[PDB]
Amino acid sequence: DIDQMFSTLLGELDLLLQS
Amino acid sequence: APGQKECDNALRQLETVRELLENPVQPINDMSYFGCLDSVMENSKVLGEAMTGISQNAKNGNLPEFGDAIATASKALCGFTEAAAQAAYLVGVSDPNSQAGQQGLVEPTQFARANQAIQMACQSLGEPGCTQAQVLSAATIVAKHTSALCNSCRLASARTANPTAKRQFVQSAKEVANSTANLVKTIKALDGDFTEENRAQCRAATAPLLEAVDNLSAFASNPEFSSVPAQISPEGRAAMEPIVISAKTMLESAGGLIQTARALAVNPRDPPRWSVLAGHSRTVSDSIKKLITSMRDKAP
Repeated sequence: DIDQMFSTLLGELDLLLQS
Repeated sequence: APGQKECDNALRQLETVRELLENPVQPINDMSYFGCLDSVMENSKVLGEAMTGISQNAKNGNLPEFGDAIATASKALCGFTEAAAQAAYLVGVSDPNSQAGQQGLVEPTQFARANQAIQMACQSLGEPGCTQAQVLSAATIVAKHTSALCNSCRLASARTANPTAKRQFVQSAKEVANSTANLVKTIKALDGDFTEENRAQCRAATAPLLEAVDNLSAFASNPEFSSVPAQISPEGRAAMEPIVISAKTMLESAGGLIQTARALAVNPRDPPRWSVLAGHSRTVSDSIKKLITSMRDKAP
């Protein structure tokens, strides 16, 4: 899936956005 | 033929890992000395089992189990070498006349490669004859390196006790992460849309990312954040030497073990190669025993 794929690639990016 | 590629790959992996023993005067991982001793002990168990798997499966022509044992040995030998090289560094730097130095906030080589890869991907997705698929493949390269850059920024932020640098590493990473999201949005937006305006539009969305990447590269290049190498005294180098020699001997014999096994796998009717195999295997074990004893006796 096009969303699942980029999610797998973006790694632990959320730990920064939330930060 | 089957099994030989596993052996060839293992020999290539050994040749690479052996560079860690050439000048082990800087840390190569975050393992403590007891982390190193634990890793050496675990890998000794794994390698012992793998060396028996190599001989028994070559003898019996179980070539898939043989290949797994070669691969398992290789991984355990690389783990051993990483632990030995780190342990040697820690022994050397503990000498009273050694100067320990400091860890840099960001490993510089992979940092530069990540920035370049993002810049090259942004350029690739902008080339005029580039297909829509190449836009998407370039986006995956941006996502990969954006995640690595953000991780390295979070680590750098953790490593520094300077509140201004702490905050700035996070903010710079944030600018990179949000620019990638805007670029990905514009790529996702392209649906049945392969017109010059969208080619220009993808190009347009690369600008904030390239600027954020450049701004982070400029910030991270402050000499204040750079590593300062350790200085290992002559006596520290002497103290490290028994660990280094034993690790080098383990790899020399392990390479011979794998080369011998590669031949026996194809033809196990070879009494001379069976003795050579047992000789390399016992010398591997002797070297590991000497290394563990050296790690304990030379312990800081």
